[PDB]
Parts: sequence; C-alpha cells; structure tokens
Amino acid sequence: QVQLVESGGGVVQPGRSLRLSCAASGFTFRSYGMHWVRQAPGKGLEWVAFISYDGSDKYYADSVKGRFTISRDNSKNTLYLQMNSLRAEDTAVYYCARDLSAGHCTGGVCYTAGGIDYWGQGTLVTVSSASTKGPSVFPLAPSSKSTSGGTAALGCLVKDYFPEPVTVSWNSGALTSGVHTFPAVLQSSGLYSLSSVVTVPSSSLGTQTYICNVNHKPSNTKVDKRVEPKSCDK
Amino acid sequence: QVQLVESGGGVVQPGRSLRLSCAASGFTFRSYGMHWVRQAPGKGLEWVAFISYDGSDKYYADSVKGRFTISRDNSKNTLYLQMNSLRAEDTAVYYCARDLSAGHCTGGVCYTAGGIDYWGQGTLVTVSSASTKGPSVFPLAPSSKSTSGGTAALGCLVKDYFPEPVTVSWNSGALTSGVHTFPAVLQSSGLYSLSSVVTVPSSSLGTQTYICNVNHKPSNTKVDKRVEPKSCDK
Amino acid sequence: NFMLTQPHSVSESPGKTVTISCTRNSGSIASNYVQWYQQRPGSAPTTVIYEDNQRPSGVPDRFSGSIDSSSNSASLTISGLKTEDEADYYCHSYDSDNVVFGGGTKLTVLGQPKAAPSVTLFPPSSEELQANKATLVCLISDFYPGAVTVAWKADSSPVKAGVETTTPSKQSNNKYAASSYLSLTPEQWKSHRSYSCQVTHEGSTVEKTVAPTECS
Amino acid sequence: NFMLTQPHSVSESPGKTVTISCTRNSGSIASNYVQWYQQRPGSAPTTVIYEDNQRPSGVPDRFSGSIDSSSNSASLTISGLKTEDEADYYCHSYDSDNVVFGGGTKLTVLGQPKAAPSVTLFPPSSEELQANKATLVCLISDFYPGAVTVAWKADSSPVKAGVETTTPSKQSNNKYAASSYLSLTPEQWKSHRSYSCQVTHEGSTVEKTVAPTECS
Amino acid sequence: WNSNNLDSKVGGNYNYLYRLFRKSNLKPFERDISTEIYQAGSTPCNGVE
Repeated sequence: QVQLVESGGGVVQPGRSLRLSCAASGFTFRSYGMHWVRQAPGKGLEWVAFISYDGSDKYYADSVKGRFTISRDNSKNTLYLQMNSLRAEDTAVYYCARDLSAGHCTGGVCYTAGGIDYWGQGTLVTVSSASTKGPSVFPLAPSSKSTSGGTAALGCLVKDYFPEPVTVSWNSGALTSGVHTFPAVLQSSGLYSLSSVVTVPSSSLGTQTYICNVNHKPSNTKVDKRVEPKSCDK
Repeated sequence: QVQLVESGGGVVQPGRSLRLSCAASGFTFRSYGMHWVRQAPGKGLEWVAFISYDGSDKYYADSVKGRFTISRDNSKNTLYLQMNSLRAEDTAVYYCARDLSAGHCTGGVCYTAGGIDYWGQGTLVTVSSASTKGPSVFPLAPSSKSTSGGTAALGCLVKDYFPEPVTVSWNSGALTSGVHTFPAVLQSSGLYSLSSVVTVPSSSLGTQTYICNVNHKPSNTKVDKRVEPKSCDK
Repeated sequence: NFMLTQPHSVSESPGKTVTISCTRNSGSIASNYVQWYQQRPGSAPTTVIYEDNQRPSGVPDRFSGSIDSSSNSASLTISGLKTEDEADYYCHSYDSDNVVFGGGTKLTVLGQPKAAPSVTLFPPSSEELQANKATLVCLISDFYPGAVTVAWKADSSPVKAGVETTTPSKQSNNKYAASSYLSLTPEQWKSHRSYSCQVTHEGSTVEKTVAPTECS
Repeated sequence: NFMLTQPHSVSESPGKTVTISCTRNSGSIASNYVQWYQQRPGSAPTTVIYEDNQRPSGVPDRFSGSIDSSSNSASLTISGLKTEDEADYYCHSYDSDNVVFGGGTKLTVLGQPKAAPSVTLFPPSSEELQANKATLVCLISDFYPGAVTVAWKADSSPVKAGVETTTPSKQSNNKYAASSYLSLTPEQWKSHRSYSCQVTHEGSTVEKTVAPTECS
Repeated sequence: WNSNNLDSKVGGNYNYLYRLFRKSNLKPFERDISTEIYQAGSTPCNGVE
C-alpha cells in the first residue's frame, strides 16, 4: 500500500511565516512529481502548485504568485511548502498528493501534468481573529415523553468553542451503533457548536450508564458530567 | 557494588542494524574481559563472542561470523555491539556478561579466555513486522458474591499491547501485598496478552480506592483504571 | 486565468442518468489534460475521471466521462445512480499555465419521499445574559430534499449581518438536518419586538418564533 | 557443534546428596577449563562454579565440584539440599571447537506436602467477543512440585497451534503458579462443543470442562 | 540617583503618573500609552469611570 501523511497546520497568526511538510510511505517518492493543494471548508478544491520529480521544473498559481515557496528533498523522502503571508480565504486543509502520470502528453503538448488518485491524511491551517477559546459543555437529557418501549435520544451538547476538530464516540469507542455526530456549526460569534447522540431502546432507562465523550483536541478540553435523564422534581 | 546496566535493545525491522550497549561500575573497566550472551525464550543459553582488554583480539561464534561487529571505548568506559542483517530467530533477551579477569590460562597450552563471573540485567530485542500498538485495559469487576468473610478476585487486563516493557502496579506501586503479574504471552495475531491480579480482602470491595497503574513508556502510555461495584441490575 | 461553470445543484432519481456541463467559457479545452473529482461533504474529494473516460480503482463502473468537441465542454454520465452517490462533483483540469476548478454541484437522488419540515428554537439562558452576549438558535431537522435555504428577518426586515446557514446533515432516518445561529447584542435583542427564522424547503417556507418572556 | 547432556529435572529429599552430569557426545574435556552456572527462572543467570573447586561470594558451602577423565565428564556435588535454590543448572567450557552450553536440569526438593491440581477455565470476556478477539487462558497454581505439563484439546481433538504455557513461578506460600494460553479465533472458538485443559502433575490429573455458550 | 531637588515642587507635583491595570504583561522593550478605562467586569466602561 502507498499512503501520504501531512502535518504541521493549526493555530497560526496572520502575516507571519510557517513551514509545512508531506510524509510519504509506500512508493519511490523521488520517482514522482509532488503536489500542493488546499481545500477550504465551505468551499471546494483550491490547487496551489506543483513540482517536477527532480525539482528542476516548478509550476505555480496566479492568485498567490510569489507569495508562497515550494520545495522537496529526495533523501529524506519528504515534501515541503514554505507558505507565507496568510490571509482570510486561505483557511483550508492542505492535501499532499501523488501524480497519476508524470509528464504524459497528447502527442504535441508535453508538460508535467497533475493527476491524483491517492491522497494524504490532511493538515489544516487556522488563521482567524477568534482565539483558541475553551468551551462550555451541556448535557442533553431525554424528555419524559419517550417511554414504554420507545427510543429516548440523549447525550451531551458542546457549544461556543474554537477551533476544529472535535470527535465524539459513545462510551469512549465501546459503543458505535447509533453514534451520529452532527457537523460543527460556525456561529456569528466566531465560535463552534454541534450535536452527537446515540439511539438506544427506552428499556435502558435508569439502568444504562451514559458517559458523553468530547475530544476537542487543538484546545484539549474534556467534560465528563454524569449523564442521566433529569428527574421530575419541582 | 558490581552491577551492569542494560538499555537500548528493542523493536527493529528485520534486515536493519541496531547498536546494543552495556555499562557497569564499581570495578576497573579497562582491565576486565566481558562477554555477550542472548537467550532465545524457552531454550538454552548461547555463546556469542569475546573481546580482550586491549581491544585487539576478536573471536566470534558460528552464526554471526562477519555479520556482527563489536567494540569498546575504554575512555567512555562502555561496550558497543553492532548487529546487522537481522533474522527471525534473533528475538531473544540479550545479556552482557563478564569474565573472571582479562584472558588468562595455565598449563603452557592455554588461551586468553576464561569464565563468566557476573552477567547483566538483560535486554529484549524484537525483530518482527508488527509495529507499535497501545495497550487496552478493562475494569475487571469482581463477582459480587465475594462477601461475608472471603477473598475476592479482581485485576486489570493488559491485552493487545506492543511492546515491552509494561509495568503493572496498584496504588502506583505502594500496595505491594498480593500483586502477582502473570507472564506475557504472544497470540496467533502477533500481539501480547497477559493477566495481573492482586489477592485482597472481599470486605475491602467498594471501600478502598482501587486504581491499577499501567505504564508503557516506549509508546508514552500511562493508563489509570478504577474498579467499581458491578451494576448487574434489570 | 480560466474558469469552469457547474450547476450548483441538480436533482434526479437514481433510476436515470445525470449530466454536467463542464463549460470553460474561455479559449479551448480540446486535446488537453482532463480531471474530475467527487467530494462527500466534510471529507476529501475523490477522483472520478482523468483524460476523457479513465476511471480509478474501487469506483462503480456506472460513471463515465465525455467531452463535447464542438461546444468546447465536457460531461459525465453515470447510469443507474444510487442514493449512496449523493455528493459534490467538481471539474478540474489544466490548461498549460495553471489549474482551474468549476462551480460545484449538489446532486440529489430522488429515491425517497420528501419530509415536512418541523422546526423548534432554543432561546438563550439567563445566566449567560449577564455578559451582554446571546446567540439566537434555530434548529431545522427532517427535511427532504437536502437543498435548503435559511433566511433571518427582524420586524419583517431581512437580516444579513451575522446570518450563517450551516450545511444540511445526513440523518439516521435518511432525512436531512441543519442549524443556524445569530449572535446579537442584548440591545438588538431587546429593541426589536420579534424576529423570525425563515427557512425555504423547495418552495415551502418553514418558520418559528421566539419571545422575550422566556428571557426574563 | 557440541552439547552437554544432563537430565531435565532432579527431585530429592532435603537430607540427601545429589550431583549433576556434565559430559559430551565427543571431544575431550579432561584437564580443560570448566565453569558452571545456574538460572533461577525468569531472571538473570548467576555464576556458581568455575574451574572446579572454586566458589564465588555469597553462596553457602553446600556445593562441591569435580572433574573426571574416565567418561569425559565433570560433577558438581551438592550436600544438604534446601528448597530455596530450585532452578536449572547448565554447563560451559572452552572445548576443542567453541565455548559450549548445556541443556539444563530442574532442581526439586520436596519441602511441602503434595496437593491435587486445581483447574479453572476462563473463556473470552463478554466485551471481547464483539471485538472478534480470542485468547483462552487456563490457570495452574498452588501445585507442588512446580513441574506441570499442559496440553490443549478441542472436542477431544488435541490442539497444537497457538499453544503457549508459562513456566511456573514461586508464590508467597512457596507454591508455583503457571498459565497456559491458547490463541484461537471466535469463529473457531465458538464452533467446538467442548474442550479440556489437561494438567498432568506427578501422575495426578483433574479435568474441568465448560461450555463456550456461557459467554452470552 | 535621588532627585528630590529636581522633581519635587511646592504643594506636590502630579505631572508624573504610572500604569496600574493592564490585560497582559508588557513585552521586553515595549512601551504602552493606552488610556482606555479598564473593565473589571462584564458591563462596558463606555469611557465613564
């Protein structure tokens, strides 16, 4: 198997300089022409640049013409992108890619083209005004109307956090049937929120133990409030 | 006091090279003669080689003729091994050793080599294809029937971990009474599973705070698992 | 440099075939490099077709690309669609200076009945109000098809600042759901008599109301 | 290219005197330079004898060494046996070809009354089955002497693959505890109607059989 | 060095002032001249003490 790994993106201040990398595994990296492509959330693919298999030939984009720097080193089996001058639009996961063909041609036009079938894991750049603020997590109790052999949705709620990502697995991964993590919601306050519950029969009322798991890693905050349907006490 | 320190050996891809080590104190290192000895699990001990005091002479066993190299740094007072072209049978707890003195003999006919007076602490080498895997533990809740004047059975299960060393302790090693860690055992999947339980009063159930400390440093894993009364309700 | 145009949303039942007009309005795109990628929302795009009619590994054989030689455009043909095929389709290529991406698509598989949108709001709490910060919460769930539009109004006046409609999400009951938030100062919360969360569901407007009697 | 032959184990009352056999299939070890070491289980081997009647530090005076040329062998004499030293001893020297090792011989000194073996069967845990994992464990503990042989069977058919038995280790009550692990798969684990964890210990065997259906 | 005869005036000199409240510590060789009213709570100062 052949696979690519990218890491290094995250919380970065505007106008500064940064360094990114592409780990490679499975194939002869020096025998291929590398890629640099970014994918903005809420947007589509935004190609950045390209590089020949040996580094002699380089191809770039018009929008940030000269604004970044692109490089590779054969011995360390790694690919690099010395990007600079971050702006608002460039918030995008960066995907390192392998070339489907090296320099194929139609018959008259011969250039190092770009074809991707295998991609990388993904590294995302975070340039924003809102800082890495910690969240406040709410528990979602099931309403009393779901009883007598029905389904009572229940879990926990996370709102007003930043930045991405966060992962929710029921019972710390011990439960997987019914986990439905709603996509994160970027609010007008520059913060985040979503939902995540599991579907279980109401026969587990008062007997099953709920522990909602929140993994908001780039800020590394976790909340374990004892989860239950709230009692009917005035 | 005479004692030989061990560190360095461990997981390595077959066909690679690794530099083993052994360091000791409380004696004159430049004068003595050491030895190397590995130990295939479940089998007898095996000779490796010998190096004299002055670093001139060098004799080897049949298996690693040429394939292995050894040298010492008298100034650094440490002995260095170099194994190359690993084979599947190489996985074995190695043991740096010692002679009675430098090479001495009697009877006219004789040679500069003697016995084994001390040995090392041991070093485990793992030549295989399986890669790092974090340990998985579960709270082994004791049977609730262990009440009213009896001894209960409980522990923590260290399964699907790789590789050594993994240390099992209770109260972070404070409560040493009753702890008996069963030996590690390989599975048909190439993984490891072992058991470790403590003999404790049944009346202590639910009263004293139960925490088993599992430390797997090479993967930077430390897991705290607590034992609680079992909820076998309806 | 150049630009491709894609219909941002096309709906078709899985039994029939869909087509995309990959129209790069400038120059020509004959005898050059061809690409095509498909993206499941929230995940990385997956390649569809490269250089006319070449398909990757593991993809269903149903997909098939094409190029309109006369009109200087391309098209993709997928015979016998599936509900699993609901995703985003993109049109990449390379003219010999740079790479261009199209407008995007929202292909809808009309294999399930539509759902009546029922909405319920979530008013802010009293404890957080002490910091002059409160966000208006709107929940939309169980709507089909997923092509939805959400608008915010204040005293019948449309609102644009702070308005954000999130991506409709695939649900357990095969329906769709989303949400929209609006963080406004309490002065804006207090001054306006009422607001509205106007949501358009394929020509059907679904809306619910929140009141200040629960804010104090 | 050589070997030294000694038995697998020796069992004797504390009040007697026992020796060990160190001889070769060929060559000549007379007038040569010999040692002898001991390995208490699961730890670092330690020196005992070198060059005949020599003794290291911290060892009582119960051991005695000798060499013989009639049968090309050497003898370690031990008088007044105790139970603290039960372990395996081996053989070494510089012979005509290379420095050579010996097989090993367990030491057994009957210090406590014998007891019948105790066997308990532990099927895979409930949470393990959903994970498609399987590791059969049999517990052999509090048996004297520490020599125990365990074999795996499935529906009266002996099992050889995935067999791993741990060497018994001294317990707080001077007894020994051993564990045998069988590396099966849940698809193969659930198929067999019954099993058996045989413990052959000084001619005494007690068999326990359970059902895999107890997991559910 | 002491400057009693150079910085003191009859009746008290109030031409010198020092900052007391700030959100964060100043960076090395950094000078701050902000005069905005410090907010110790949730209610904005709005430029009024």
